[PDB]
This record gives sequence, structure tokens and C-alpha cells, in this order.
Amino acid sequence: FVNQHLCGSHLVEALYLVCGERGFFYTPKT
Amino acid sequence: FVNQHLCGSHLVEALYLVCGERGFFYTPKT
Amino acid sequence: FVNQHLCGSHLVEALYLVCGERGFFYTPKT
Amino acid sequence: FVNQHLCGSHLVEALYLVCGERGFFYTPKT
Amino acid sequence: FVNQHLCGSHLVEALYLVCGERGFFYTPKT
Amino acid sequence: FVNQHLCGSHLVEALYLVCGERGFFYTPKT
Amino acid sequence: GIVEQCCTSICSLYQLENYCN
Amino acid sequence: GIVEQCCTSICSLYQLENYCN
Amino acid sequence: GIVEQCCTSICSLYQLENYCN
Amino acid sequence: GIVEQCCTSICSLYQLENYCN
Amino acid sequence: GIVEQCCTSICSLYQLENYCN
Amino acid sequence: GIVEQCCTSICSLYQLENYCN
Ligand SMILES: [Cu+2]
Ligand SMILES: [Cu+2]
Repeated sequence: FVNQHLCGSHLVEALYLVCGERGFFYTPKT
Repeated sequence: FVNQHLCGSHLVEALYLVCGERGFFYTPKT
Repeated sequence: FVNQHLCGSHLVEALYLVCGERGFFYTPKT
Repeated sequence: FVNQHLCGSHLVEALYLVCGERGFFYTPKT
Repeated sequence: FVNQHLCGSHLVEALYLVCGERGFFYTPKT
Repeated sequence: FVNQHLCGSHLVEALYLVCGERGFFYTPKT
Repeated sequence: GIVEQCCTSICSLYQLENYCN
Repeated sequence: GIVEQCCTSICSLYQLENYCN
Repeated sequence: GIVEQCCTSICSLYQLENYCN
Repeated sequence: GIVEQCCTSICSLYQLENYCN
Repeated sequence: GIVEQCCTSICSLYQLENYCN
Repeated sequence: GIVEQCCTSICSLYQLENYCN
């Protein structure tokens, strides 16, 4: 594919598209 | 007011927004 | 909850999620 | 070309885009 | 209408709203 | 895991993300 | 409503301007 | 599931916090 | 105001509520 | 169409590449 | 072009139309 | 990590996969 610049809700939308119903974790550094 | 169905991408958009920097798990198989 | 950084259409999506069918106004300074 | 249904969040996304800095009202009870 | 500031996936969403089912091309400079 | 229906705006969001800087054509009449 | 010029049935880009401030 | 407190049937903004880390 | 702030600084879901119909 | 490899019925992430420039 | 401009500067809905199928 | 990087630098779909359930 192609590399993406993914911030905020667009990263979350990327994990949905890539993981879908397998599902995912969203874990920002703290 | 009655809140809404949230499906697929709209639902992880809602999680992001609500959890933000804490982050979240989306596990649909559950 | 958590504080959010919300610009452009993402703020509009935030008001939809928070107000829903009660509804809302979107009023940028001018 | 025939334009489309716009529902919930897609519809306020369309308002934003179309009104921009003027802003808008979303009042669904209407 | 009003002029818009449109980057990334929001430009793509703008072409969908403006072109719809006529359809469109998305062609970044290279 | 079984991938999903993508409709209207969700489908061009998926194209963007997948093609990125190469860009894409969305031609629905096809 | 807007849900009725626009989501129920279908409107022009022009119709959505009806709702701009 | 979350697809079941939330997309199937309907949940509060509070319910979605159930799933925050 | 809200528009300005939430994008320059951070706002809580609770602040956004001040804007509902 | 793409509406037919992808919204009507269902496609791979690979299929959507079919449509990249 | 369109991609560049609309994100660096502002473009109108009318400019985006130049790009439709 | 992923969150940080993908927004500061670029990440591939393949990197995002490391995060799936
Ligand atoms: Cu954005
Ligand atoms: Cu949708």
C-alpha cells in the first residue's frame, strides 16, 4: 500500500478499516 | 431526546471522542 | 469525560454526538 | 446525477461544508 | 457558497458531496 | 474476520486511505 | 424538517443552504 | 457486545465510557 | 467562542452541551 | 462497479487497490 | 493543483466541481 | 507509539495491523 499521515479520529477510522470486526485497541502514550 | 444507533465507523468515532487520551478497546466479537 | 481538541468538521461531529436530535447551532466568530 | 440521502452525522457534515464560516442550525425536531 | 479549507480525507469527502454518483478523480501532485 | 459493506462516503474514505498519494478514481456509474 | 427535505427524501446542495446562518 | 449495547439497540454516552481504557 | 476555543484549546463534552437545541 | 465489488456485496482491502491511480 | 491548493489555501465548492466525473 | 508516530510521522496499513484484536 501507501504510508499515511493519521491523527486523532482519522487514526481510529484507520484501525476500524484495517481491523474491522476482529477489533482493536487504541492506546495513546500517556 | 433519544440517543441513536451507532454502527461500524460511527461507533469508534463516538468511542474516540468520549475516551480521548485514555483510549479504548473496540472488541466487536464480544 | 475527557477534554478534546476539535477543529472544523470534527467539532460539528462532536455537537451531533453531544446534542443529537435535540439539535444544535454552529456559530463561528465572524 | 441524483443527489443522496443524508442522515445523522452525514447530514451535519454536509451543512458544515456548505455553510462553513457563516455556520448553521441543525434542528431535527423541525 | 463559502470557501473551504480541505485537507486529506476531508477533501475526498468534499468531492463525494460535490460530485456524488457522477463520480470523481482524486489526483494529488506527485 | 469478514470485511464490510462500504457505501457512499465510507467507501471513498476507504479508497483515500488505501491509495493515499497515488490517488484514485471513484466512478460509481461503472 | 431538514431530516425531511434531506434524509427522509432527498435535497439539492442549494436546499442545505436554506439552513446556513 | 458494544455492537449490542450500542449499534443493535441504543446506549447512553455514559455506556460508551464502559469501554474507555 | 466555542468554535474558536475547542480548536485553539481543548473543550470538554460538557462545554459543547452549552450549544444544544 | 466499485459500488458492486464493495458496497452492494463485499470486497478485500486488496480489491480497493484495483481503483488506485 | 486542487489537492495542494484546497489544503494550503481555500477552495470553493465550485472549484471542486472541476474535478467531477 | 503507534498513535504518536502515525500522526508525527507516517505509518503503513501494515503497521496499524500490529494493533488488531
Ligand atoms: Cu480531520
Ligand atoms: Cu455513515
